[PDB]
Amino acid sequence: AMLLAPGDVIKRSSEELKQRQIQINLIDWT
Amino acid sequence: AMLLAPGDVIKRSSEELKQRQIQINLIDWT
Amino acid sequence: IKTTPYLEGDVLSSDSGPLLSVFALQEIMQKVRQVQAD
Amino acid sequence: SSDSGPLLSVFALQEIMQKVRQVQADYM
Amino acid sequence: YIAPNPRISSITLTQRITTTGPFAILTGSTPTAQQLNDVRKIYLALMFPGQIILDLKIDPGERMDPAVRMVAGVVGHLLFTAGGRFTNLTQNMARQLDIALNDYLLYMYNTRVQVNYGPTGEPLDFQIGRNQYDCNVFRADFATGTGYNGWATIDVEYREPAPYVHAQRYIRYCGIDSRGIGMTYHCYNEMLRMLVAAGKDSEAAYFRSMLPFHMVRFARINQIINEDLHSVFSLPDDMFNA
Amino acid sequence: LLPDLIAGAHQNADPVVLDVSWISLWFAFNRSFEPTHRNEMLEVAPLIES
Amino acid sequence: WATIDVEYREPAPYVHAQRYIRYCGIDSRELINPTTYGIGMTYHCYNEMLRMLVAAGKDSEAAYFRSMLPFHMVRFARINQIINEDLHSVFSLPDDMFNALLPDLIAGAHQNADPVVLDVSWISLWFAFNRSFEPTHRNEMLEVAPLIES
Amino acid sequence: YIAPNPRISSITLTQRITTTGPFAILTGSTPTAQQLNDVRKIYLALMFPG
Amino acid sequence: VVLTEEIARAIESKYGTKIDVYRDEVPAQIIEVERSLQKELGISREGVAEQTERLRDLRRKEKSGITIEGVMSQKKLLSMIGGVERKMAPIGARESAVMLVSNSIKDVVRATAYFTAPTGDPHWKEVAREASKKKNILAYTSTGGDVKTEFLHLIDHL
Amino acid sequence: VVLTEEIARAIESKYGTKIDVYRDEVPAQIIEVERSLQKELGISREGVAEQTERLRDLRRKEKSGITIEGVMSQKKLLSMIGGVERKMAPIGARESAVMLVSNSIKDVVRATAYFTAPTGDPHWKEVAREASKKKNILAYTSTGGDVKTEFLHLIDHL
Repeated sequence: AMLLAPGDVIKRSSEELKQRQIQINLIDWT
Repeated sequence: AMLLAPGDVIKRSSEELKQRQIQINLIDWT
Repeated sequence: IKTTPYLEGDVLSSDSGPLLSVFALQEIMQKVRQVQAD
Repeated sequence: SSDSGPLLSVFALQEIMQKVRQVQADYM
Repeated sequence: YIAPNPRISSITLTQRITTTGPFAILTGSTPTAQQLNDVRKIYLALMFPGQIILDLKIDPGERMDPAVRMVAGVVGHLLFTAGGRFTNLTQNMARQLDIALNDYLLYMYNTRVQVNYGPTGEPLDFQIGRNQYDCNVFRADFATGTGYNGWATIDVEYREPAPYVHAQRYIRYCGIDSRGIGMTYHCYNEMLRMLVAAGKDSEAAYFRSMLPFHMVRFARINQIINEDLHSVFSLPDDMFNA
Repeated sequence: LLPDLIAGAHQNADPVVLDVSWISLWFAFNRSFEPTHRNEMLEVAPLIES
Repeated sequence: WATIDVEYREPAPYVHAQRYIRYCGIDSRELINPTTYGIGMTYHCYNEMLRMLVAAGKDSEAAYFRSMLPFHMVRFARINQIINEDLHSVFSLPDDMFNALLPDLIAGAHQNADPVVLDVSWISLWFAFNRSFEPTHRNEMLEVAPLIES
Repeated sequence: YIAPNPRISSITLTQRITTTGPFAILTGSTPTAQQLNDVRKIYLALMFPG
Repeated sequence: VVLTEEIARAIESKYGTKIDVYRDEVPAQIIEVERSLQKELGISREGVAEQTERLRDLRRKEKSGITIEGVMSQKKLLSMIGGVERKMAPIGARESAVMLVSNSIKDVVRATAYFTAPTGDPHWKEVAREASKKKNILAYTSTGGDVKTEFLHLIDHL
Repeated sequence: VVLTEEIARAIESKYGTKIDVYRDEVPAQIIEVERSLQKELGISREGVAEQTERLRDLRRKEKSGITIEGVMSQKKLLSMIGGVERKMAPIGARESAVMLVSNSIKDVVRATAYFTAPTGDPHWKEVAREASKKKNILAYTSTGGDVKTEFLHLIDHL
């Protein structure tokens, strides 16, 4: 399964996701 | 079972009664 | 009495929407249109 | 302390009714 | 459309998703307009048993976690009725629900138990549990309806001559009447027997607690058919039986 | 009663459960009941149920 | 070692391939989840491997293997699942030739269609055990195939 | 193609003091395309054992 | 640090105390094992021999001109280490059943679930709409408060 | 005092001698046990390490500048403690089959026995008459001399 989450919470919790070794695709809106 | 005893001997042996953990009701007659 | 909330795209809402009879009419009519639709 | 039949019956019935009211908390 | 317990959707998600599992993953989800429309479609199908039949919306573009189909197969057995004197499902839909429940009963993620399969590859053709208890009954059969709410329970009866002389029947769901607290029925009791034999005590307690909501909802639906819908346009009794 | 509990689905009058705490078990062991005297209504009951 | 890998369950739809395959004694029907499976059970040959190594007194490799086990189990579990589910096709090699493969090799002279050999390096085996395949989603041309072979 | 959890990977840091172990040859290198082709066709043989 | 990896592995197998091995760095404190605790831990005679050669090398070092003390009991060793392990700890195949979480719009065709919360994203309205357009989708929502804990708990459970 | 609770509980098992354990209070006298009495009693090999490490801690304390002496034989230890126990001492459910002994006037309806003796109570005549009016009662009397020992004997035996 795949999940869609907002970019702000991805940016805030990206350390946990990279600690868990999950794949992330992101677009930063500047 | 229960027992009735005179107040003077209860007052004299109340230390043994509390050492043996018995219940007492007493009326001091002044 | 209000219905329990159901999410609308990104924000929760609790609207009852169209009446059940109207919904049944439209569903049956659309289904029979699909049946004839060729 | 001490205990007795009538008071204990009232007791246990009170908690049974409390539990049944907790059951009917789902009963709208 | 009302939840069994109001306002439970707005409490925090960590409270609602208590543990891990298919049912735990499924709980915490919220529906949208598509599922609302499909739910009212289901309810209309329940309100009209003799004219509305249901089947799945299957497309090649589907992709989702198997747990949702799994739970649907688990719960459609209690929700729908088949066999007896009236049916609400197609053979294909009953077959799909049955194979989904087969998948659930073979799904094991906490504890590994013994399994004893049968001669064929049919769904539910096996014996489970420390005591050998047969799950092959819930395989769909329209002759009696073993796997649904028509299993060994009366559903239609007659009380007094109706004002409309072609609609004498009274249609009662789960054998109860409006004119009930804590009462159960055969299909639900045997579903709980299956679940306690499977040792899935989480959803055993879940369904055991969820009984009254099911019973009151089905009583309300029963009332709607037996009271409001009595008109000249109701289906004749012989055609309903045939 | 016991086969019904191990079967998991009751057909007749079910038993009743109640809630207790952790320290209640140690207190239950360290206290003990002792009957003082028999019930006042013990002797006359058969008339009531008859 | 000390296990059976061939079973004839039922009259399967493809009558020319009515056979079932299971590696390491893992049944295909019991679908699993990678987060909770592969821990707490071991199979036969691995059991003799670990007992032999701990008898020999080597311990770093023993700890490494007993820790790495769930990766092995999830890999061959998915392998059993995909070899029993997805690859079932009319082009699958039939039961007669499958039975005759091993006696043909032990006889040393082929008379019908022989197998094919490929060459690999030493480090490839370690990389093979350190990696594992994982199916994302089923093939696009999967369901329509019977029309093509018909 | 998925990689295992790296909690086991501390064994190569233990190998610094325990240098005598021939296991894993202190692997810290990315394999080459021919090695990937080799392991791919190994796993193809695993797919088709016969 | 301790004199030998043999003692290190013995105490690791008995509890899991990760005590380092001496490699001639600094004038630090050195802990060694004598007959009673050797008999307790059950080392082969080779390791006890090795510890003996190491101790005699240290005595030679101190005569040629670093502090060494030995522990007598298991209770004293436990109090000296200051740590007891919790056992258990199995490592699984992967951390979560969800391999990927994203925010792009191209992957809405392949996406399977989405969680919503008030966010400052220019395309959140869009992507939420085209994700909700699916007939069978797994949607979750926030209920205020700390949404990070909710998201982490949800992504652990899923 | 002795250096450990282990030895105290061991000699509690052997005879039942309640002996305290030193906790750094005063420069007191300390007993210690060597190989002979250790082999006699059969303490586990773990406790020898604790006792010897306590002895070498006292050695360090002495070198830092309290009295310690050892017992060699069982007979010497028996003379050392100066007491031998009486083995088993079972305890019943309660001290006496009589739970309550009172004097109040309202309890004569529920009372079941009474002892009499010449007493200076204003209501002794009344309570004695009321207790004697019952159809089946247990009455005891004094015969002069010591009343306290008789009453104590009666209350233990009844």
